[PDB]
Amino acid sequence: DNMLKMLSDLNKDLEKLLEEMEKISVQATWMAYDMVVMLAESMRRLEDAFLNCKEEMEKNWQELLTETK
Amino acid sequence: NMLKMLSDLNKDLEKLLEEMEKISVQATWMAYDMVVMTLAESMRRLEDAFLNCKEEMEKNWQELLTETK
Repeated sequence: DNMLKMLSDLNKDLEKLLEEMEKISVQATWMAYDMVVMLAESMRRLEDAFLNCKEEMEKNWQELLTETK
Repeated sequence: NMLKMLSDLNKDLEKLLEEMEKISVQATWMAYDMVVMTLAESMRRLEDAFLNCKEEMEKNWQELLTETK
């Protein structure tokens, strides 16, 4: 049916979200690891940026929960 | 005292990775639970909520790239 078509679309969109988060994960990890091996201030800026991004994502997620409730 | 700074960066990176892990697992089950249990509309709402969330995260990520120079 048009079933395989609908699945296809939910799949691609879920995948795009998962891939976006995958990219952030890998990039954020190397920003941190590169810093500690390659200072006080840059560590502070990066770690505040991590917390800011995490808080924004948590708000994005509450927004999604609302759109789909 | 380098151990303390690392500890703080590790914790904050961890909090970001853990947030994305939670979103990943929850978004995956929202998708899979729908295709097994107004299907058309609910699928549309969810997949567009995924695209919206992915786009917001990409903007959050550009914000971080800017803050960290």
